[PDB]
Amino acid sequence: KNRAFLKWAGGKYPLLDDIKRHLPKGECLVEPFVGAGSVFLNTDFSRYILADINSDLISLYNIVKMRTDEYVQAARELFVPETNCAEVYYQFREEFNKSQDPFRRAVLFLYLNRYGYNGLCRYNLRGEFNVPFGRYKKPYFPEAELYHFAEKAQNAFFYCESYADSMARADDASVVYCDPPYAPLSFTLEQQAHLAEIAEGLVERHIPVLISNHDTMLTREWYQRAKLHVVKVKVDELLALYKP
Amino acid sequence: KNRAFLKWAGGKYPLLDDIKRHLPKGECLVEPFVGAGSVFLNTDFSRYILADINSDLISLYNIVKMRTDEYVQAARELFVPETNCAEVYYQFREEFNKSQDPFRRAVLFLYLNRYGYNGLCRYNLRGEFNVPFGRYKKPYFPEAELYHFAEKAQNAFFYCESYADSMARADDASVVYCDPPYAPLNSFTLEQQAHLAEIAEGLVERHIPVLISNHDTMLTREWYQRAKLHVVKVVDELLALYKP
Amino acid sequence: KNRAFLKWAGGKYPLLDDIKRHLPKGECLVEPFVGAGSVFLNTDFSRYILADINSDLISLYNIVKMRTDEYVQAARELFVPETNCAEVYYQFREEFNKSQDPFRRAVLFLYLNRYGYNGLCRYNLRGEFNVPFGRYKKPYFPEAELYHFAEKAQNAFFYCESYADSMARADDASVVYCDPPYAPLNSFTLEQQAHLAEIAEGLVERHIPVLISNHDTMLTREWYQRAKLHVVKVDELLALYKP
Ligand SMILES: Nc1ncnc2c1ncn2[C@@H]1O[C@H](CN(CCc2c[nH]c3ccccc23)CC[C@H](N)C(=O)O)[C@@H](O)[C@H]1O
Ligand SMILES: Nc1ncnc2c1ncn2[C@@H]1O[C@H](CN(CCc2c[nH]c3ccccc23)CC[C@H](N)C(=O)O)[C@@H](O)[C@H]1O
Ligand SMILES: Nc1ncnc2c1ncn2[C@@H]1O[C@H](CN(CCc2c[nH]c3ccccc23)CC[C@H](N)C(=O)O)[C@@H](O)[C@H]1O
Repeated sequence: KNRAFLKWAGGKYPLLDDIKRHLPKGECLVEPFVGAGSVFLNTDFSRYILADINSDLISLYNIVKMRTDEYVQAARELFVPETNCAEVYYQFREEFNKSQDPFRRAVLFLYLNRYGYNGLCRYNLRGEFNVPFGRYKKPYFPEAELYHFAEKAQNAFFYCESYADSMARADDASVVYCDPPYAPLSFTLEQQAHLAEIAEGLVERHIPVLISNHDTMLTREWYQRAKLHVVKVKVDELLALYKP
Repeated sequence: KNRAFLKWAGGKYPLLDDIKRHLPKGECLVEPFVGAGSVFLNTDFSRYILADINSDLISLYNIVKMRTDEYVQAARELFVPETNCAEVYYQFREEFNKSQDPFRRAVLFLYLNRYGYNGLCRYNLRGEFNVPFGRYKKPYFPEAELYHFAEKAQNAFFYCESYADSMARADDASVVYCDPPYAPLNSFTLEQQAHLAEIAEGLVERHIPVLISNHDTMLTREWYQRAKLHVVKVVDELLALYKP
Repeated sequence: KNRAFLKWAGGKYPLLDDIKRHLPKGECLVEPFVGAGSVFLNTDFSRYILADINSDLISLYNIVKMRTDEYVQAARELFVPETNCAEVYYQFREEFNKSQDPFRRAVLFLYLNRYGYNGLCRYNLRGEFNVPFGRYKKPYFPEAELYHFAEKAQNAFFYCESYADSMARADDASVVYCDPPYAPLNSFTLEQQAHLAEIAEGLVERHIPVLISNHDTMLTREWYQRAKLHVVKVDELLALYKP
C-alpha cells in the first residue's frame, strides 16, 4: 500500500485493488490523467508516460524528480506549526499566485495541498489558486512518500498536455489507464465521449486501455464496447476494460 | 393483480388500489398517458380510450391488438440466451433506429424495453432511441401478459395524440385517469402541468369526473387546488379527485 | 426559549444556544435579516435595530408594536374553525394580494403564515403571494407570542431596507448579527454574499463586532476568511469578527 505525497480527500485508493486485477500487462504505462499518482506508485511497469493538463502539477513533479534533496529540505520548513493558521495560509496563497519562480511555487504548492480545504486543487477565472484553509489537526509532512516518488520517477517522463496528446504517445508495448474527472451524478460531456472514441481507436491497434468513472447511463453509453466491471463501495463505480 | 408486459421500474405498479379506491365508476375509461397500461389492465370498464404521445408505443399496442400471434411468435425469438449481451443489444438498437417497418420495430421495441437500462424509454434529439444496455441477467419473456393485453384490448381504441386531444373525447358516460410525467422535486413543461389541471376543471364543470396522480409538492398543490386531495405514503404521492 | 409568532419554514431554533454563546455584548443589537425574530426574542439588549427587505414583514411588525390589542382582536377572528378549508384559504389569499390597506394586509398575512404550506413566504413574478393551502389539522393562534413580541418591540426600531443600509446604522455601542439566506450546497446572489462579509470587515475595523451564520462550505470559508470560525452540528458555521 504506497501513499501519494499529495492528498486527495476524494480518498480514492480503495479502487486500487480492482484497478490492479483488471489492468493488463506491458512494458509501459501511459496515464493521461495522472493526478496524485497512486496507480503509478503501486504498479511495476518498466517505464511510465505520465501526463496532466495542470502545468503546476507537472512542474512540481519534474522538480521532485530532478531536484529531490534541495526540494525536500526547502519544503519541510513550511510544516512547522507557526504556519498552521488562516492568516499565514492566506499569506502563502497570495505569494504563490504572485510568484514567477517555478521552485518556490512547487514548494508552496505542497503546502496548499496539505493545509487546504479537502486537499482540493482549484482555480478562479483569473487563474489564481482558489481553495481556502482546512483547519486540520496537524498536517503530516510526507517526507517518506516524497523520496519514494522521486525514486520511482527515474523510470518516468512527465508531460503537461491534454488526454488526446498523451494518448497518442502509446505504442504496441504500452498500456493506457484513464482516471478522467468524474461523470455527472472544466471537463465537458463531449470530452468524456471523445475519451471513449480514442480508446476504441487504441484497441483496434492492439493497445489495451482501462477507464474509471461513476456507474451511470451516460457512462455505460460511452463505454458500450468495453467489458464492464462494476465495483462496490456512495454509488458504485465502473471499470471499462478494452482488450484485444 | 395483472402485470403489464412492459416493465417501467419507476411508477412500477405499487399504488394501484389507492387509485382504484378513488377512481369513480362509469362506462368508459379515458387514459391520456396510458404508458405501460397498469390501470387499464386492473380495472373492468365496459370500454377504454387509451392514448399517449409516443408513436412507437401506440403502434406497438395496435399491433398487439390485431396481430396477436404473429407478434408473440416473432417476439419470442429475441428472448434466447444468444441475445443477453451488449454486442447484440447495440445491434438491435441500431436496427430499430434504422428500420422503417412498423411490425419489426415493434418487435425490437419490446426487446429494448426488457434488456435496456431500467426499462426506460428515451430518445436523443435526432429522435433515436438512446437507452444503453441494462445490467441484470435473467431475461423474462412476458407471454401471459402479452395475451392478457390483447384480450383486454378488444374493448379499446389507441390514439397517438397529446393529453388535450384525448381528454376532449371523454363524454357523460366517461371517466378520466391522468398519470402525467412527474413534477420536479424535449419534456413535459410546467405550463402543461398547469394546463392539465384546467382541462380537468372544464371536465367536472360538465359532470365528467377526473382523477390525477403526481408527487405531493408545493407546485402540485397549487395546480390541483380545486380537487379533493388525498395523500398516500410509500416521497409522498398525491391523488386529486374532481367529483361532480 | 421564547417562541416566535411566525412559523419560519417551521423554524427549529437549532443554533440558538451557540449564537448566544458567541454573540458579544453591547447596548444595541442590529439585525439586518430579522426574519421571524428568534434572536431578538431570546436576548436581553437594551435596544434593537431590526430590518428586512421584506416589506410585509416590516409593516406587520410595526403594527404589532403600535396597535397591539387592535391587532390581536382582528387577527383572532381569522382563526375560527369556519376558515380552515381550501375555499377560504384561496379567498383570503386573493383578498390579500388585492388589498391596499396595510392593517388589513397584516391580519391576512398571519392567517397565511399559519394556514399555508410549510409556512413559507413566497411571491410569484407579478409580486402576488404564491404559497398554496397547507391543509393542517388545527392551527394554533399564537396570542401569547404576539403579546410577548409587542412588549419586546417597545425597545426596538423596525426598518424595511437592504443589509447595507441597516448595517450602516451600527455604532460603537452596537453588535451586529447576520442571518442571510443560505449559501448554496429573485435570489440573494453570491455577489451579495461576498459583499456582506466585506461590510463586516469594515465594521470590525471601526470596533463594532459582527457575527454571521451560514452553512459550512468551501465558498463560505472563503468569504469569512478573516473571521474566527466555529463549526456546529449538513454542518453549520458561525463566523465571528472580534475586535
Ligand atoms: N483535458 C485534460 N487532459 C488531461 N488531464 C486533464 C484534462 N482535464 C482535466 N484534467 C486533469 O485530470 C486530473 C483529475 N484528477 C484530479 C484529482 C485531484 C484531486 N485533488 C488533486 C490535487 C492535485 C492533483 C490531483 C488532484 C482526477 C480526478 C478524479 N479522477 C475524479 O474522478 O474526480 C486533474 O489533475 C486535472 O488537471
Ligand atoms: N403531452 C403528452 N401527452 C400524452 N402523453 C405524454 C405527453 N407527454 C408525455 N407523455 C407520455 O406520458 C407517459 C409518461 N408516464 C411514464 C411511462 C413510462 C416510463 N418508462 C416507460 C417505458 C415504457 C412505457 C412507458 C414508460 C408517466 C410516468 C410517471 N408519472 C413519471 O413521471 O415517471 C409517457 O409514456 C409519455 O410518453
Ligand atoms: N437583501 C436583503 N436585505 C435584508 N433582508 C433580506 C435581504 N434578502 C432577503 N432578506 C430576508 O432574509 C430573511 C431570510 N430568513 C428566512 C425568512 C423567514 C423565515 N420565517 C419567515 C416568516 C415570514 C417571513 C420571512 C421568514 C433566514 C435565512 C435562512 N438562513 C434560510 O436561508 O432559510 C427573510 O426575511 C428575507 O426576506
